Amino acid sequence: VGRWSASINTGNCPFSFGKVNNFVKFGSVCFSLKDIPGGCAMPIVANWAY
Amino acid sequence: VGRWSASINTGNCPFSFGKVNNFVKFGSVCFSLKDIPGGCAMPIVANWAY
Repeated sequence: VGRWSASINTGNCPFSFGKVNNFVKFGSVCFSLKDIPGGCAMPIVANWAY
Repeated sequence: VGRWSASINTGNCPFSFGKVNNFVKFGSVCFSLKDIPGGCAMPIVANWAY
């Protein structure tokens, strides 16, 4: 689109996606699309010139 | 099973199930299986030699 950006900042969990590759270490994070308890969520947003 | 154990530790609520009988006092906890807001959840896990 002429004036569009899509991005995610952070939901309810500390780790910021996209820096996960920046020497981060975890164990059995076991991400899933389908909602499950005990896990954070991530906000997604679209922009139209603010 | 030959190598199996099933257990629950704690979800998002302080009270640890199984010690509820250890002189614990509450009022109208009103546990339900069907998910409802304002209540904690409990994790369940199965083991296969870790």
